[PDB]
Amino acid sequence: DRRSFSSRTPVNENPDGVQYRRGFVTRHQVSGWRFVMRRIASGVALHDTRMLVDPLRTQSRAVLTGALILVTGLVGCFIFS
Amino acid sequence: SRLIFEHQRRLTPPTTRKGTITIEPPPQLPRVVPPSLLRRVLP
Repeated sequence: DRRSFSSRTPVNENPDGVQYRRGFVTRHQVSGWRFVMRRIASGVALHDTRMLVDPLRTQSRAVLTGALILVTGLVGCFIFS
Repeated sequence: SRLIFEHQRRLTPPTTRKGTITIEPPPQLPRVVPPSLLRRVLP
C-alpha cells in the first residue's frame, strides 16, 4: 500500500536515554487510564469485567447528553432574544 | 518383637500438567488519529 512506520524504541546502550526526567502525558496514556477506570468502575458495580457492554458509561453519557441539551436550548433561546 | 509390613503400591497424587503454556503477545500500539473536530462536532 504505502509502507508506513510503526512506533519503535530500541534499547539505548548509551548514557543519554536514562536522562529524560520529564513527565508528559500522551493521548494513549489518558485513553488507557479511561479504559482502566471504566474497567474498575465496571468491576466493583457490575461485578463482571469482560467490558462487552458497560452500563455506567451509558448512564453517564445519558446525563451528559441531558446537560448538552440544556446548553443547546440555552443558546437557542438566547438568540431568540 | 516387631510386626510385618506389606509393600502395597503408592497412591497417586494429581500430577502437575508439566507443559508449555504460551501467551499471545499484546497488540502493537495503533496510532489513533486525533479526531479532527469538524467530524466530531456533528454528533
